[PDB]
Formats: sequence, structure tokens, C-alpha cells
Amino acid sequence: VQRLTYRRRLSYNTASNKTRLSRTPGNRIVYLYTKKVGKAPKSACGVCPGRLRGVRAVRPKVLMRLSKTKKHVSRAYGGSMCAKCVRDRIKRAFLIEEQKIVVKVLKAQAQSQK
Amino acid sequence: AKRTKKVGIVGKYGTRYGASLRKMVKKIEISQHAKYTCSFCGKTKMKRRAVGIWHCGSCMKTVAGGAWTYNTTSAVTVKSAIRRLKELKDQ
Amino acid sequence: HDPGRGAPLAKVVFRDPYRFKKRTELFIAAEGIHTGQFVYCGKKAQLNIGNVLPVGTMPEGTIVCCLEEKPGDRGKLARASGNYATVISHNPETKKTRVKLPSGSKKVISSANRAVVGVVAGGGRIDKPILKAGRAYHKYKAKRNCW
Amino acid sequence: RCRKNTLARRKGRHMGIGKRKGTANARMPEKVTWMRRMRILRRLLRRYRESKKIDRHMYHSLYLKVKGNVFKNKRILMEHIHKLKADKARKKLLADQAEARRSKTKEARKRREERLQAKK
Amino acid sequence: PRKIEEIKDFLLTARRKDAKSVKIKKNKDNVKFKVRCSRYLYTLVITDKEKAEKLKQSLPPGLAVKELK
RNA sequence: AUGCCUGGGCAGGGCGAAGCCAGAGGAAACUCUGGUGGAGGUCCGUAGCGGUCCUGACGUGCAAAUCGGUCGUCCGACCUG
RNA sequence: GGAGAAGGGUUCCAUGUGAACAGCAGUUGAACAUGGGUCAGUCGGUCCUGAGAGAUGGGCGAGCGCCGUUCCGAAGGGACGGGCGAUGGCCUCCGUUGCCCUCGGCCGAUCGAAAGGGAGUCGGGUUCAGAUCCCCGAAUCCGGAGUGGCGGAGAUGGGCGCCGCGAGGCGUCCAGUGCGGUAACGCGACCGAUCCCGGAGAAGCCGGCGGGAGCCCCGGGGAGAGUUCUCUUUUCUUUGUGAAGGGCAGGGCGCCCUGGAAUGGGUUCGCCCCGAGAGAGGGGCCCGUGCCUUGGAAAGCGUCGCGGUUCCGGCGGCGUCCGGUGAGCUCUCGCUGGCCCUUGAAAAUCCGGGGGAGAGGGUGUAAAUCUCGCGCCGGGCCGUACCCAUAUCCGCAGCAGGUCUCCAAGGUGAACAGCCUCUGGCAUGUUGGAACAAUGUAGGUAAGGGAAGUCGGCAAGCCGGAUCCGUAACUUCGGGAUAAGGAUUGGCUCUAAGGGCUGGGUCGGUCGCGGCCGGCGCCUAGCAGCCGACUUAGAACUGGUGCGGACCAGGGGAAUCCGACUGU
Ligand SMILES: [Zn+2]
Ligand SMILES: [Zn+2]
Repeated sequence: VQRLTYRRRLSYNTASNKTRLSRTPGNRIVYLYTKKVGKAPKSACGVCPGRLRGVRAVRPKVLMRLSKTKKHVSRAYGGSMCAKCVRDRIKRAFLIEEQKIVVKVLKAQAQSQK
Repeated sequence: AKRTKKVGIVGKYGTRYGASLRKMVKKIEISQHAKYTCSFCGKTKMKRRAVGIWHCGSCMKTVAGGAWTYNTTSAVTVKSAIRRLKELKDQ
Repeated sequence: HDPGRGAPLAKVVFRDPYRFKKRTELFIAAEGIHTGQFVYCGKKAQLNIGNVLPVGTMPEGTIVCCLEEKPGDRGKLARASGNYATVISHNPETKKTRVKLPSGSKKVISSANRAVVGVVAGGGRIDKPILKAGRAYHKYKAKRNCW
Repeated sequence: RCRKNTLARRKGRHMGIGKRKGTANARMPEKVTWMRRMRILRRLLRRYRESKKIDRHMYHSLYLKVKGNVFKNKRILMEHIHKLKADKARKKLLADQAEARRSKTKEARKRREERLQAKK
Repeated sequence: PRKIEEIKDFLLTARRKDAKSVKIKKNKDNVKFKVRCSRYLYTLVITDKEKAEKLKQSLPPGLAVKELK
């Protein structure tokens, strides 16, 4: 059985020193240092536990190399907020504006009566 | 009483800490670990996240309540008194 | 949850009416305060739980928390875990009020300073016995080397 | 030598009381045995339900009984399912016969009422 | 490296100014043409043998088409 | 010696608490039986940590405090850079 | 055994010597004398901040200095747009600086981690000694790109009036910062500022389950091989593919659409979910470290044979294959839970979103491309050898002491226990020979008694694993408890039980054994075939009553005093 050593000078098994096994054309198992697992952006609402879809879960400095379409989705608040909370915001804004209009009309009617 | 007679949750402590202390603890230990009914969704999802803070699994609503109970009798009394004073003041 | 503090804190977002910005504040959460709740602060604020208003406006017998011992110190009195101060009587002349503190002392305070309506969230914390050296060790490790 | 010893073990040998140093749970975990049995029984129940062998309510009742470990293996569960199916078939046959008799009686009474109304 | 599905695309890639030695490897029904560029080594796999023989004569400028053996 | 920050580590087994499932009894309150569950500043025990006894060995020693057997603990008031 | 961190600093390699050291010796050495050796955009420092340290302002102090890091500060010398002035370069066009107008929160200069965060290199070959660094082959990250080096997106639409049989051409009005899907969302791009919001960075411990990989196992094919006095289709070694892209398995979703469910249903090892939309269908997204493909068989390895006195990094034939498995060990990913009077880090940096301040050419072109595919240039400075420990570190030394980590084969076995073996390592640890006296140190054995020895059962000894029975006093009802006390344990030959995958749509008609349609059987008590990991119980036979046969491996009971306990 082929026992293998670290290929760098960081002997301590830390977060930055994580490795995986890989077989080479030389027919010997070696260590490959794997990158950290990136996470997709979370919704700006702060209420939905799930993370946003349609965007690659990669490191922020790799987001710079990623293209624009991979970093968002074609929608209002796309890639920053979930569709459920987006439509909730839309309907809430519409309803609050309608209620404000109704209150303004009632206040004008009260002023006219008085 | 299927397995334990009069310990239940405090059976993990074993013979240690004293019978009276374990009996006194039992109420708080059950209350803080019991899931309450969220009065926003109606589901039994209110779980004590930490000291004095409870979280709803479904509503994702976080409520600042008691340390071991969702609502304390002192909180209920002060809420009722504040409501009464508000009504008296506003008329 | 604030380490080393029994009472939980609440982050509240206001909008500063001078610049296009959203201010954030760390209030002491009164019992019953929940997320997605509107809190109103000021002389004209309504008398509801989770609303900081001057003690002069509120009527007698009002239970408050995070009381300001002096006008403008942002709240110092009755803010530990579940403690509360009681507004006993108001004196319109000289702009002074009487407050019963959780220790039982009756203090004369200014009517200008504000207070948050309701008791502090997290009462009954001391009822549960510690039951261990370890629980006390973990409690004091987050506060200071005094256990 | 190890291959021959393993073949002897497979035939059943060197596994007596005097060659067992660990407890029964250590040698074969009861939790894993329960996992295997539950998975087998639930797979059988789901296969029957999807093959239309049992109805939804009977499937749910058998699932609850399996969780309560009424059945110690797959054969006894299969036999219990067969007994339940035979009982259901007998009860359905009797109910259908009674319903047919009642429908015939009601139809005859309705025809008699129609005849009486026509006669006036 | 990048694999090319079209012989016309392979010819366009090989016709680049920065293009260089294009080697031919006869792999016993898996014959390939590998053209080296500045960034990628573009490979084209031809199943047919007569088609590869015909493509051998399609090099415009007299490149380094020397085969691999 | 202690406080803080940032990292690493701790085989295999016994006891089987909350919670849940099924069966039986009851008029109810609910109670018994068989399972699932793996909690514990829980027990045996390895690595690790420490040093009870033989007042063993040595005692101008391997060593200005070491070695052998037997030892306490080993999921938390744990050990450590 | 193979590699590191701190520490040492030439101890690393080759040659030569045996003056001195290696408590004997030495042709030997880490000794001595000569010469050689550390090759980086990708491995780390360098950057950021944590606990913390420490200037300016201010205060104190006889004074060296101290207090303090936002506190008794006129604390940003920065930026877009506009205006003025000037030089420079085909003063066309651009850049530069000077002034003016304008805009602007930050939060303390600075230091602080070779284990925290931190973009991006892998495979083969190679030296006496260095090689993710050198050679070859494949990549990738950042910065620059004025004139912009190319293609491609903003892109070449409609209307009206004419000519032309027709395709088509001319004149004029225009729109044109993209498109598709109900939806989740997708397509190679797809203008955009001051400003604002958000995300990643960025998170505890423990348990369970599932996916993937490395290793181990078994049934075979090959190649090389030990035994063959008898048997053994024999036992032993090998039997592969990188980073970076494309596609597909395989996982997860608290994502969407049709629909509305009690006769409650779905579902896990456990949980859990549902009229705030469950089952059932159709879709969508993330990781895809795994399989196929470019890389890539050219190279590597196992064999057979040659060229070459010698140098020679050579030349060639073949193989590098087909399957199943497991609470199996390790690593990683993903769900799910339990615990906290513990809630389990900051900053550098990057990205997304709300807005349209502003730009564009006007009908063939342009401003822009958070740049879509290519093409060009550069990446500076420091460490890179070795030891990393019964001889390269610290203990006065080649000292039985101490010193932070990674890799973890087979058998027995619960086991990372002890014992034996494979890869790898070594000469038994500052010396050898000859006898086996007394004292000793470390192991054992002893007829009969069994603590009568001794201050004291000091020491030794007894029991010890597993399976099946049984288990008292007391009690805080949790325990005591493996209480106490009993039986079995080997070998060989059998029996029973605990499972997966596939298969009937058979008859007729029709089309090319395969496909479609119709009524049939609808196994709805399931049968037939094929595979596979271990167990549990029982039965007989048998060995000189021996069987947890080595190893591992609890002595119990009745009480008193003290301390609750765990811990120190
Ligand atoms: Zn949301
Ligand atoms: Zn709720």
C-alpha cells in the first residue's frame, strides 16, 4: 500500500491544507489540494433559509473571473433576492400605495366636509 | 412511566445533583425543550433558539420572550396593564 | 444573543431624515418583541410594548425598561435580564418624575429622558439551578475571570 | 490459509461460544439489523402499493405496524397481507350481495309505487 | 485542450497566423490531428482513414505537419 | 501561574434518559408489554494527560528527580502548538 | 518506515587521511582536508485583521519620558463633471499639470499569524547531492492593451413613393442600450456615474444516515515467478491516467407549473411535512472531487529480443483486461437532529441588486462592452540542501529525559488492545570471549497447612472475554450491578432462519427477433430464473474433561469515619 506525504510545507491539517487522493498516469496515488467549497449568495430578504438559484456557488474572487450571466438571473432583483419575496414586495408596494391613495381621498373628503 | 417513575427528563443526571434540585430543574428542562404553537402560523414550531429568544421553524419569526418559557406571566400582566393604560389615555 | 448577557438584543433599522441612509441600532429586546415589527420612538409615539418615549408623556403606573437616568445617555436603568422600572407619579412643574427601580429605590428623574415600554425579555433566568461546575464555568468564561 | 479459514467460516465453523470475544451487539449491531429489516419491509410495502396489491389505507396501517415491529420478517408480513386480503374479499362479497338485495327490493318497491300512481 | 467536431473549423483554426506545428497521430482507427496554438492545443479526431489522408494535403503554407511515430 | 486570540486531537465496548411506534386493559384518568432513540461534567478501556502503591530498580544513576509492574482520567472544570 | 513546523546552519553530496574525538576497535562516521550543492507569477513570506502593541493631537511630568488610541483636534491634499489658463506631441486629437467651481462621513498613522482569510500548476523525465522551482508537454491568475490587433453582440427592421416580369435597386419618415420560457429560469456578450442595500469572505461541539473516492476482499483473464520426494487449473508481484474544458451518471433543493386531500395521507434508522397546498405527473437550479472525451499513449509500468569493446537517457514485438461485494478502515460532500445561564471572530478583497445623473449615431454608422471567442507583453524581492530524533533540537554528551503534526497493509481478534506476517528500517542500542560460585536485579515453580509472618494481606496469587439463568440490604427510585452465585466454550459433518435483480401485456392484425393497436390472463394467495455479505439457533459424531487452551482480560461480601459527586 502506497503511503503518501504532503507536497507542501504546511504539515498541520488545517482548512487551507485540505487534500484529496488522485491517481496519475505514473500509476501512483498523490495529493491534490482542493479549493474551498463556495456557497451561493443568500437572499437579501433575510427570512428565507434557502440560498439563491441560477448562480454558481464559487469563491468571491472567482466571481470576478465568472461571466455576468453566471452571477445573476434575468429578473428584477435578480441574483440578489428570491422571486417569492420579490413578488411579495411588488404586491405589498402596490397595496400600500393604494391604501395611501384611499387615505388621502378620505382626508380630502373630511376637509371638504369640514 | 413506561421506563422511569418520577424523573423522566432529569434521568440523564443520574444519582448526582440531588433529588430536590433535579425535581426543581425538571419543570424548566421540559418547558425550554418543548415546542410551542406559533401564533403567526398555527404550527408547533416555536423552538427556543437561545436564552430568551424563540424561533419559528416555518414562519421564520424570532420572538423575544422568557428564558425557559415562550410567554411569562409577568409579561402577560405587563402587556395587559400597558394596554389598559393606553386605552385609558387615548379614550 | 449577546454573549455574557442574559437579555437578548434586537437590531432595529431606522432611516435617517438627513441623508439617504439606513441607520441600525442595537436595542435591548423587550419581552414580546418579534421580527418584522414596527417600533416608534419619540414624544408622539404610542404607548405600546417596544416603543421608547419620554417618561413624562406616559401615564402613572407605566412599566418601562432601559430607562435613561439622565437625558441623552441612551438608557442605563433596569436593563439586565427581566428587570423593569415603574413610573410612580409625574410633577409637571420643574419637569420631574418619580421612578421605582428594581432594587426598590424611588429616584427622582427628569421628564425629558426616554424609556422603553415593557419588561426585558428573558425573565426567570435565575430560577434554573446551575447543577454543575461546568455550567458556571461556561457562564463566567464569556464574562470575565471571576468564577 | 486465510482463504481456507474464511471458507470454513462461510460453511459455519470456528464461530462457537468459545471463539467470540465481543458482545452480540458489538459483533452485529441491533441498530443495523433494525435498519435492514425496516428497509426490507418498507420496500416490500411500497412495491405492493405501486403494484396495486394493497390500497392506500391498508398500506398505511401496515407501515405503522412495521414501525411497531409487529412482523419479524418479510414472510410473516406477506402472510398477514394475504390474510387481510382474503378477509377484505369475503367482506366485500357479502357487502355486494347485501347491496344487490337492497337495490332489488328498492327497485321493486319503486316500480310498485309507479304502478299504483298510474292506476290511480 | 479543445476538441473540434468540424473539419472546416479545424482548417480555420490551423489557418491562424499564430498557428504552428500540426502533428498527425495514426491511432489505429482513431487518427487525430493536433494543431498547437498560443493558448490551446486543438485536436480533431477522424474516424475514416481516406478522409485523414485527404486532409493531410490541406495544409496551406508548408507547416511542420511531420507525423508522430 | 493565569486571562485572551488563532489552529490541531481524543479506538473499541456497557448502562439505555427525553421523544416516537405497535399491542393489551379501562367507562374515564390513564396504566402495563414489546420495540425505536442515543442524552449523560455516565462506567470498562487505547492514544493522550497525570503520577497511588511496590516506600521496587538506580541512588559518584540513563537522568542535578529517570525506568518496570501495578495505577486515576480519557466528550468535558479535557490535552496541546 | 516515508515527509514536515520550531530549533541547528553546512551537520547534505563525492573524494582522500587515520594526527586528535566516536569511554574497545575500525579500512567506518554527523572527525579532519579538499572540492560541489538550495533555480518559483502558481509552494510560502510579501497583503488583511484578531487578542494586543504603539505615534500625531491633548494631558501629566524636575527630567529621561509617561498617560490614551478617539480621548480638551482646522484630522479627507482625494474624486467625477464644468469653466479658465499652458506646454507637449501630424498644437485635428489626446495626455499632463496650474487655478476656480463642484462632490465626499467614517474612525484613526503604523505594526501584529511562514497552522486564521488570501486569484492562480499539474503529468512525465532528470542530479553523486536541488528540483509542484530545471527540461518536455499541457494550463491557469493578475496587471497593461493609447493608436485599440481581429471576429462577434448594440445589427442592419417596418412604412410610404418610384424603377424593374421576377430576385432586386433608389429617395423619404421613423423605431432600434438584445432575445426566449406561464413559471422556477435560460441564451457567448447584451451602456452606465455620485449614491444606497445585500451577499461571499465568515465560523461551536456531538450523534445518525446517505453519495463519492483511496485501501482491503472475492470470482476470473494475461505477463513474470517460489514449490512440485505427494498433491495443488499453484501461491507471490503487477494489471493506469493529471490540472484545465465539454457531456452524462449520482446526490441535494426551505425552486416552479396542473390539481386540491379525512377513509387522513406521504415518509425516516430516528425525525418530519401537508388547505400558509400533502401524495401523483411535467419541469428548473447547485455540486458533480465520479464515468466518456481533448489532453492521451507519443509518455509511464510489467515482460520478450537486439544495436553499442566503450559513450550511449536507443530501437522494437505484446499486455496494461472482465465482473460482485461488504455496520469493512481513512478522507470528502450532503441532509437530519441533540446541548448551552457556552451561541461559537474580525478585516483585506470580490460580486450582485434599486436608480437613471450622463453618451451615442442618426438609417449606416457610432458610444459601450461587470469582454463573448481569440491575438500581444510583463509579473519584481526573500526562504528553498539536510536532521526533525534511542546520533544533526534542548538538557555540559552520540544522555533510557523533553519537543507540535500528515500518510496508517494482511491474519487472529469488539477494536487504532496484545501477538504473528507484507512494503520499508536495523544490527540489539559507549565493547567482545570463557565458565554459570556466593550476594543481587527481573521472571517463575513448589508436597501439607492457608495470613499462624508483618504495624498493616506489603508483595504475589485468586476472578477475568463472550453466551445462557440469576441477582439482596439500602436508596435521592436514577442506581447499587459485570452485585453475589451457577452452566457452556475445541474440532468436524449437517439442518433451519434472516435477501436483492430480471421475467407474464402470451392471441390476432400490421410495420422493420424488434416496434404499434384491439379484446384478452390481469401472478393483485405469487411463481420461474440468476446472483450475493455475514451472522443466530439447533442436531449428531469425536478427541486421555480439553477447549475466552497463546494474547487481551474485574477478586468479592459485611461495616465504621471523612469528603456529596466530576475536577484541581
Ligand atoms: Zn425571501
Ligand atoms: Zn409560525
